Amino acid sequence: METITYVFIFACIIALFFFAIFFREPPRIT
Amino acid sequence: GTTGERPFSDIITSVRYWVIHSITIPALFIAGWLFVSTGLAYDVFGTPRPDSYYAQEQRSIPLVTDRFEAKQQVETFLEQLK
Amino acid sequence: RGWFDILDDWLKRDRFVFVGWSGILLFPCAYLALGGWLTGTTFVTSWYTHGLASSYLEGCNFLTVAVSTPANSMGHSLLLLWGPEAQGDFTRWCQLGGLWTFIALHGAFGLIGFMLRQFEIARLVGVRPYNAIAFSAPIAVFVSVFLIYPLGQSSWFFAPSFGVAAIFRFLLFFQGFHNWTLNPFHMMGVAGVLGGALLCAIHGATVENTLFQDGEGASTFRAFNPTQAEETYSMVTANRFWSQIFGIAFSNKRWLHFFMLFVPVTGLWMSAIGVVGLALNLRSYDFISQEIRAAEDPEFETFYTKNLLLNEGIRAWMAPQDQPHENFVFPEEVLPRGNAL
Amino acid sequence: MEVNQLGLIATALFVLVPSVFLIILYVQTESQQ
Amino acid sequence: MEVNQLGLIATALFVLVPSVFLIILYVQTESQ
Amino acid sequence: DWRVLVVLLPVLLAAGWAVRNILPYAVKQVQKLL
Amino acid sequence: GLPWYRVHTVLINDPGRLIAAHLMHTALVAGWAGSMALYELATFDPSDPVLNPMWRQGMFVLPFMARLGVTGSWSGWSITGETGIDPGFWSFEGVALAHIVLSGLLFLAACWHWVYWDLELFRDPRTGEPALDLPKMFGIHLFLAGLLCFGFGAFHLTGLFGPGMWVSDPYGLTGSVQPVAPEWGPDGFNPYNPGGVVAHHIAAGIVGIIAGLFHILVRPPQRLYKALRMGNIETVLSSSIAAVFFAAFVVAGTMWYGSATTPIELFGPTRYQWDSSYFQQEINRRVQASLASGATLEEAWSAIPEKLAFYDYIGNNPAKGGLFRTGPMNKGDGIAQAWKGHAVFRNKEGEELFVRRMPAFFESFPVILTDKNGVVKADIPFRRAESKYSFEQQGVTVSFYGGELNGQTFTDPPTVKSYARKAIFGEIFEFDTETLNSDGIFRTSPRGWFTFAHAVFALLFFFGHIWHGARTLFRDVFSGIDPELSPEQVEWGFYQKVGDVTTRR
Amino acid sequence: ARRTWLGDILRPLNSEYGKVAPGWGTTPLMAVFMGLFLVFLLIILEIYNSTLILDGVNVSWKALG
Amino acid sequence: TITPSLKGFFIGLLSGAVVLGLTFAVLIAISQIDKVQR
Amino acid sequence: SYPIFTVRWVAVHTLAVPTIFFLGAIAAMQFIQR
Amino acid sequence: DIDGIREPVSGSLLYGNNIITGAVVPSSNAIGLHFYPIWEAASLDEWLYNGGPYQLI
Amino acid sequence: MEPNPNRQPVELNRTSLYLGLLLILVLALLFSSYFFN
Amino acid sequence: PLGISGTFNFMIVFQAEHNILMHPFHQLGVAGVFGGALFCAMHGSLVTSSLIRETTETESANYGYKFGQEEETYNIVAAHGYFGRLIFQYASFNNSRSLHFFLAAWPVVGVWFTA
Ligand code: CLA
Ligand code: CLA
Ligand code: CLA
Ligand SMILES: C=Cc1c(C)c2cc3nc(c4c5[nH]c(cc6nc(cc1[nH]2)C(C)=C6CC)c(C)c5C(=O)[C@@H]4C(=O)OC)[C@@H](CCC(=O)OC/C=C(\C)CCC[C@H](C)CCC[C@H](C)CCCC(C)C)[C@@H]3C
Ligand SMILES: CCCCCCCCCCCCCCCC(=O)OC[C@H](COP(=O)(O)OC[C@@H](O)CO)OC(=O)CCCCCCCCCCCCCCC
Ligand SMILES: CC1=C(/C=C/C(C)=C/C=C/C(C)=C/C=C/C=C(C)/C=C/C=C(C)/C=C/C2=C(C)CCCC2(C)C)C(C)(C)CCC1
Ligand SMILES: CC1=C(/C=C/C(C)=C/C=C/C(C)=C/C=C/C=C(C)/C=C/C=C(C)/C=C/C2=C(C)CCCC2(C)C)C(C)(C)CCC1
Ligand SMILES: CCCCCCCCCCCCCCCCCC(=O)O
Ligand SMILES: [Fe+2]
Repeated sequence: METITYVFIFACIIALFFFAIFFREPPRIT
Repeated sequence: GTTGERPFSDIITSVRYWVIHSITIPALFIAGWLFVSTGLAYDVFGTPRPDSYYAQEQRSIPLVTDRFEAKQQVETFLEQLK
Repeated sequence: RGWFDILDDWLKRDRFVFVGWSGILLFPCAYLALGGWLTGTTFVTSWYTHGLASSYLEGCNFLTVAVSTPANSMGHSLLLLWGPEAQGDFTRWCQLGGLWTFIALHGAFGLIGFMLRQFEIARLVGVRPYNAIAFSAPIAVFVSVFLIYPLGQSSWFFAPSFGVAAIFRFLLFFQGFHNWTLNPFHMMGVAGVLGGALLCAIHGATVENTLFQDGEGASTFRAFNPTQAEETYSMVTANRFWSQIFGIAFSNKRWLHFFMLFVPVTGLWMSAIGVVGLALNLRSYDFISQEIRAAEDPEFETFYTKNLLLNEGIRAWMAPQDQPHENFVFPEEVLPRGNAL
Repeated sequence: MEVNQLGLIATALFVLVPSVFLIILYVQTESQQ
Repeated sequence: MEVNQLGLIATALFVLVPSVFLIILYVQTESQ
Repeated sequence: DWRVLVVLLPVLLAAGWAVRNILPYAVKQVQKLL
Repeated sequence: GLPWYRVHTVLINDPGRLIAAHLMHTALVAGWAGSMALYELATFDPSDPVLNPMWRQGMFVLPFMARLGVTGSWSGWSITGETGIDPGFWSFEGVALAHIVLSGLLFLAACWHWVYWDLELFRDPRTGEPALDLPKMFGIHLFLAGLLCFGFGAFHLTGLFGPGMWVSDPYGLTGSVQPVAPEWGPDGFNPYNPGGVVAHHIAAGIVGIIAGLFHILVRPPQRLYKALRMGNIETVLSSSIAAVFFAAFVVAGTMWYGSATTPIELFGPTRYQWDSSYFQQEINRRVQASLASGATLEEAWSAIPEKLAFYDYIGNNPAKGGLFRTGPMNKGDGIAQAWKGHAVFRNKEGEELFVRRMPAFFESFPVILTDKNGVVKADIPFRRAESKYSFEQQGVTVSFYGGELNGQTFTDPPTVKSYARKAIFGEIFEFDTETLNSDGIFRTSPRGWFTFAHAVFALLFFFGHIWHGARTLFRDVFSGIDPELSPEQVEWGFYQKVGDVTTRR
Repeated sequence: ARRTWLGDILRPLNSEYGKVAPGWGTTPLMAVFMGLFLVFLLIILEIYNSTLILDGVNVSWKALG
Repeated sequence: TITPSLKGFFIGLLSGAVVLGLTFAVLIAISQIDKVQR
Repeated sequence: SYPIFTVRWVAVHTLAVPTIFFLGAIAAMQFIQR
Repeated sequence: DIDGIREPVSGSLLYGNNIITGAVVPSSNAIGLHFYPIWEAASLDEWLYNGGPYQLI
Repeated sequence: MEPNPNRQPVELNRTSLYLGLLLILVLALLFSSYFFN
Repeated sequence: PLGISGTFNFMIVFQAEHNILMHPFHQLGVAGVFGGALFCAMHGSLVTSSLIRETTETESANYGYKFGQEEETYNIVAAHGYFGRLIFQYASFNNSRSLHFFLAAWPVVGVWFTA
């Protein structure tokens, strides 16, 4: 159960990487 | 800007500056030297001299072990040398 | 227009070194903590508190000199020069460890003084007081390590001594006795310090390599004026660079600089909290599940079990000389050793 | 391994409670637009 | 009583997950 | 004891010498203070 | 909108909803107290305060109820082991119920004050703007604080009209709620003198009353009202936080060193009592006193109360714990059942040997037996090949006097090494490890867990002091410095005095 | 705003917002009490620390009996 | 009754008064001579 | 028209004077034999 | 077997490690500085024993 | 009785979401080993 | 090793075999990394201290800055004037190019040495 927990949190972090790069609030100028 | 103290680069290239400090600077170096060379520094601070870390046939540290008798313990440890 | 306001005027004059009301506390205290360290390190032994030489006068060099903690027998005595231990004898005070409390205490009050100075100058000049705020981090570290930690233990003796190598020994004490690397609060400290040095390097480099051409010459420093209103580098080209290199960039120069405050301050505050627990020997020493399996299963070995053999070595080999008041006698046959070494 | 059984409910809530807080605040920010 | 350990986590998530869904949906209704 | 005058004497002459050399220019500074 | 970290600033000029929030906080805190007690009562074993006191079972609020006089349960037991008693309503159970009722009444009040926020009371009658006369409220609240502080000392603590407080002998053997008389002498400042606790509260009580009187009638000086922004409620938060972390440092220190208000039967021994062999000295004093009047060894040791022998054991040292080793101390070494006896080691020569005790710093420690004179005479060797001092070679034996093994002597080396291993912990106890599935690793006491929490909170609240005080003195630039700050100001030598534009040169 | 019986009664205690004594008012007397209080905290601290040792004051558990 | 450590306390207290008061004497004087002009 | 003795002046010599004195002391020390 | 002494060290989660104690363990001292790609091993079981993944990573 | 004038909308933008999520997930990843012990 | 505890193993054994604490290049690394953490916080505290008022107290100060705005968002002379008085005038920067190069160079160089 602890192995499932460590790997699940890691996988959630990798998923958040994906959204934060490809689905970010785009920076716009002035 | 500036606060109206005299600039450092003016002072230290000044003649009067180097007239005072060519005496003051070495005099302190020599005073500090003598503080050591006379052995006054050993006595002021209580620092063991190379010959006074241990008693001769002795190899235990004179280590303070009481809070309130600590002063007297150091002093007894010293009489173990004279 | 009484004497208070006249003294306030004189303290707050613009001079080469600003004084302020906070300089009354800061300037004697900082001077004296610093003088005490140089005085002890040049002239003062540790023979009677530790069994160590610790001064230049005795043959030590810059790396081995220290003002050392008092003997364990002084408990948490303030070790005032006029108090019952040295009884006003300056020599016995020096020999008994008195300069340690001197330095540490005038240190504590100097750090207050300095931080009040940051408040005081910030109020007079009209800026927000975040530099002071950030300086709470160094204060937390100092008080937690030099004051709170030995107060939970038996005595000042176990605080860090003021010296390069004495601190190194403190670092290694904490590994073997407290297993301090295993502590998450230290780990978050490490991540904040290293995170800071990272952000420092990466931010200086970004600015310096997104500079606008504002002068003709090859030295690009000259083409900055402190009074220009224009930003001197392109936040936009920096954002593109880092978006495409790393996937995310900063986009808000205010967030960026707040983040540079936040990261290292936080990290230090975190390690401080961990030390507070180590004051009580509330260590992050073991993982129970590992010890249970390890004990039952002689084939189970992890880098965790390997590191505690190391700490166990440190303890047994270092303790008699580091804790001489305990008269630890470990005959050869009881010292933990692996094969041949 | 002989790991503590509330480790799991501790870890799950440590994650879920503050995550849900932030999600709630974000979603209702975006429907203000 | 010798009950199921996972019963606590199953009960807690059973409450927590669907409740949070409703709370998310309701608060963003109100703020528009 | 004696070592204390040995040590102290360079610094007395040192502060004697600077005082002589600077005494004129120092009197100006203080009079300007009203 | 507001950032998440500022949602609660909507209360800064809403005295009514500020009150409702303070009521809600006070409800939650008193609800916790009731919930925590009920949980403790449901998991507490009252059946052996010698070897399973509250402090071994991880009880945290029990001891604070007992400290002030709540000693018994409606089930008939009391924490001194007195049985058949009737505590009336102020039992553990009744105290827990009182706080939950309180919690629920406060929650209803909060609803009222959140709804009827716009009370005329909160309005300045001059301007119509909401405002709190902070200086006069301080005198009001101070005067109440002094009344209560006085009453608590004069009536609860004296037993003039109350139970007293927990007092004990120096070795933690005979504690009980007793009325305490005030110590007005200089020994009332002795942390270890309970009568000084009574004096403190009487005298500080009267000073609080006198000072509250002063602060209700005397307006603050103008210099001071401007200096400290006494029309800004956040300056009260800044100073309040400072006073709070001062207090948190004090209570963590008295909990760790020990004082009359942290007796060891409610909280456990301190680490210093192990450092200085405090119970061991006294145990030895008593065995010598027996031997003097010619009591056999068996008899002199049998006279040692098991409760005193249990204090002389490193497993109750609050400095043997770990941050993530959770639960009661009982979860570690187990539930103490019996003192096995005091263990006496001798070599084949008849010399008596002594186990060198483990110090609190060491998770592990070698087994080294010394003679009266400090000279090492046996150990358990790590490397066997050059071993000189082994139990096998030195003929070491263990004899027990007192306890469960009184009169018993073991000679076979694997047994003698076994008790030698436990002897570094001090006195040797029989534990039950099956019941709580104990894993055998020491945990800290409530003395330790309290000190740790309060030392950490104190430090954190110090940064809140710094934050909220910075925010008071610099309110005017919270959002940023003036965009028309001109470089003549922050540059050197334009003004004689820094920031004073009237000192221009 | 809403008037209430209890409010009308407590009314005068929240009526002098803003009011000050002039200049320094009592500030010198405050200062005397602070200094007194610090010495007092000092003695309490140094007693607990056994840096101040008074007659008949045995800063140990052995003072409980 | 009036013990060595209580005599030392008073030596400390006096020493501190002299240092703080002597410091402030000097500060008040300088500030009176050397004033800022408005 | 500069003052000689100022606050700055005192800060410097508060640091500079004992530095040199300590420097001469440490100098002597290199010549100590056991 | 990081140190060549046929004393294998468990680094991975399924073998009783947590996030703190787990590692990819360095390759065997028996290999020293020799290049140990997968195709030099008789099987992946051997390559795993001797620490091949660390060299690859 | 007038409705309360001190209400204010609260905001969490998307970058603040990603940052907080990341902080909580890495915190969880760090402390979990210690909760299972 | 590629693991958290493995890292600690390697740095413990390194110290027994090399006394890296007493090696000067590690000492510069500490100075490089303690130093960069310090200046990180300095630069971020001093910039944050001298932001120009653009917002109200109900809003994050960060909305004072818009991505790609041409004017600076803090006043570096107010910043120079604070830090120069905290220490003394010439121990503070007022060329932002030299300041950021210093930020870049201190930790990079110290980490070169420890490498
Ligand atoms: C403001 C600057 C400052 C501050 C904050 C401190 C702070 C401290 N010093 Mg340091 N010191 C200073 C300046 C300062 N010092 C200076 C300028 C020197 C050079 C002489 C020294 C030299 C020095 C030494 C040599 C020692 C200290 C020590 C100490 C500590 C104990 C002080 C103590 O017990 O106070 C007690 C006294 C007070 C707090 C003063 C109280 C003032 C009250 C308000 C006035 C009372 C009036 C009076 C008694 C009435 C007289 C009546 C008359 C008619 C008889 C403390 C950390 C000791 C230390 O570090 O121990 C390890 C120590 O041994 N100091
Ligand atoms: C001042 C607070 C306080 C104190 C000192 C104690 C002390 C105690 N409690 Mg109580 N308790 C409290 C509050 C407190 N409690 C509260 C608020 C609750 C309700 C949640 C409880 C509920 C409770 C139960 C249900 C039980 C106890 C038990 C116990 C005992 C064991 C404690 C233990 O193992 O902790 C272990 C401590 C830890 C594992 C430390 C946790 C802190 C982590 C490391 C930090 C969290 C991460 C953080 C976010 C850091 C990153 C921030 C960064 C971004 C800045 C002990 C005597 C037990 C007992 O023995 O019962 C009789 C028991 O079963 N307590
Ligand atoms: C009585 C103590 C007290 C009080 C009433 C306040 C009140 C306030 N603070 Mg201060 N503060 C305090 C202590 C206090 N603080 C302490 C000890 C610190 C140091 C940690 C701070 C540091 C601090 C900062 C740094 C800031 C404030 C701010 C504020 C304001 C907005 C807070 C808000 O919306 O939070 C909103 C909080 C949340 C929405 C959730 C946070 C949850 C936290 C992280 C952890 C979980 C808490 C847990 C459930 C309960 C705590 C238990 C424990 C304390 C017993 C408000 C006036 C802000 C401000 O000034 O705005 C102008 C601001 O920026 N506070
Ligand atoms: C060893 C590491 C280290 C050192 C030496 C250090 C040094 C300093 N930091 C300062 C500032 C800061 N530090 C900050 C963040 C950080 N500081 C950190 C780490 C350090 N910071 C870290 C990691 C961070 C990131 C959070 C900030 C944000 C600031 C500032 O604003 C401030 C500054 O001006 O920066 C340029 C200065 C304040 C000096 C002072 O108070 O003068 C007065 C001197 C006094 C009061 C004497 C103190 C006495 C000390 C405490 C005890 C005695 C020490 C002995 C003299 C020396 C013994 C040393 C032996 C062990 C070798 C000073 C240069
Ligand atoms: C590593 C940092 C290097 C940054 C370099 C400079 C940043 C740029 C400065 C902006 C204006 C440009 C001038 C640049 C050029 C510049 O750097 O000039 C260095 C400066 C020159 O001062 P003068 O007035 O002599 O200037 C002559 C020049 O005008 C030549 O043109 O020297 C000093 O400040 C010496 C100070 C030693 C002071 C001795 C110690 C005093 C003790 C004080 C105690 C400390 C305070 C306590 C607080 C707790
Ligand atoms: C303690 C005490 C006190 C005080 C004192 C004092 C305050 C002191 C001071 C002191 C000091 C004030 C000293 C100083 C010294 C110094 C030194 C000794 C220095 C040295 C340095 C050096 C060595 C440097 C060099 C270098 C190098 C090496 C490299 C780089 C470059 C340079 C140049 C930097 C009193 C009386 C109050 C009383 C009590 C006791
Ligand atoms: C309505 C009402 C009622 C009812 C009442 C009730 C039933 C109450 C309850 C209440 C309660 C029952 C409460 C409780 C509370 C709780 C709480 C408040 C808790 C706390 C928590 C905390 C805060 C925690 C935290 C933490 C954690 C979690 C982890 C570790 C760390 C810490 C410690 C931080 C009555 C009948 C009276 C009457 C009528 C009205
Ligand atoms: C906050 C103010 C604190 C400043 C106090 C500094 C005190 C100055 C040190 C004075 C010590 C001189 C006497 C030392 C002991 C003399 C011998 C004796 O006890 O009779
Ligand atoms: Fe920048």
